[PDB]
Amino acid sequence: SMSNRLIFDADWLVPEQVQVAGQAIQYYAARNIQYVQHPVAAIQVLNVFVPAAYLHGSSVNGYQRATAPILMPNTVGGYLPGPADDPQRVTWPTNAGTIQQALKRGYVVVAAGIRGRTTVDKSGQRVGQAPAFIVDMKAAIRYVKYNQGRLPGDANRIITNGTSAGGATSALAGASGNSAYFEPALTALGAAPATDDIFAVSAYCPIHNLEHADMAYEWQFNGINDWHRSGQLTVEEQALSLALKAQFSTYLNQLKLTASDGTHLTLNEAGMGSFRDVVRQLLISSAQTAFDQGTDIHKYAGFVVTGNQVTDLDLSAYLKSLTRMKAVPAFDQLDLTSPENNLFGDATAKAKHFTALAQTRSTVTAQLADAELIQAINPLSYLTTTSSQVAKHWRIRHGAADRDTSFAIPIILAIMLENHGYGIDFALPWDIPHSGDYDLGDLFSWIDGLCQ
Repeated sequence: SMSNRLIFDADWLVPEQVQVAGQAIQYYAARNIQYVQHPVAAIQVLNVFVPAAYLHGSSVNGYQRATAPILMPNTVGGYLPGPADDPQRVTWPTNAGTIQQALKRGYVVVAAGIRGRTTVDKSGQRVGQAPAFIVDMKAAIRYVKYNQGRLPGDANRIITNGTSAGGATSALAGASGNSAYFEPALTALGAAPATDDIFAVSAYCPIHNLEHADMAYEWQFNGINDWHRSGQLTVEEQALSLALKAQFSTYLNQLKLTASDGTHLTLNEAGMGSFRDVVRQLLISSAQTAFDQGTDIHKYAGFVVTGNQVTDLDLSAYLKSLTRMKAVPAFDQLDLTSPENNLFGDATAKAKHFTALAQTRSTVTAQLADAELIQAINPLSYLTTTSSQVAKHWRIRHGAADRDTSFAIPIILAIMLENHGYGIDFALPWDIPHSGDYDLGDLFSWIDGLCQ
């Protein structure tokens, strides 16, 4: 209710410990904070965890109470609800280990609970479909920034983190700071009267750009007719696949992505061209890094090794050995059965299409989601320029063995960021599946580079 003043009190913080690599890591916790005045779901609470030194006037890893980065991780996957995380949490989903390491690293951690597509209110009505996930993430950010003076950590150094749909959540928070589109929702929730632009984004395999993901998926996997997650593509699916693949070239070329030498990255009618060479070069770089460490890259097909150098890659052979995960279309299923279809439902419709092709070829009675809504939850929508409500610093990872979305999807994001002058640290880590938080040493060195 409006009795909730959204004022954080450090007196709420209570002392705890957790063991991190043979050491006891001391921190303070304040849990189950209602971060808006009018929540619609029990999941909308956040937890605050603070390195113990900050309540005792001391430092950790170059940081103090006033200056520490604020890591804001989420537990969203599959566009499902993401409960407020906890270094003591053992129940799925959780990145408790990451929180434990962040606290050792000196970061304040604000872990917010986020509605998702299966969330219902007290009346049993759906209240967690799009754009609930990003509204909640923004509301939690506003809570933190409103409480800059009272909450340990520097609200000007918020770094979101998430994997999969959670990675899209992180990327979207970074892309869409203070966008007016979300103001009516945030007002209805009674979110704190503060900004929601953030400092930096960490994203693992962000499942985003949903309205173009089917095109990218078939561009990558057409010609591979069996999928495993098992099935075999139907003749109708094969027809949709070849078309979706072709459409990807038109979409890609119109983005006007540019390489370092200023050349337009493109694809021809057959889906071949300079853009495909970039994808290939990233995978060759991934392989070289692994080879240099004594990894047997020949686990997968296609790599040409000359002496000690990965000199080329037969991309089709690599993809055949990797295997296709999803059927066709991969995201906007004709029968409305995907997590993304359900994400785009609302209190009236359990699921919707979000592409012209699937709507036109729908095998069930169906409506299309609103175009502005689709656009609003796509991080790319905000990046057509070098804006100042966009976070300046990005670190994106997508595993070279991750087949949940095409490699082109995170690559497009990374290049668009670069093209518009943002800081972007990007890679496709070798033999990594759909997952996140597996390279914390490096993520934390990146954060420290930005913040110390």
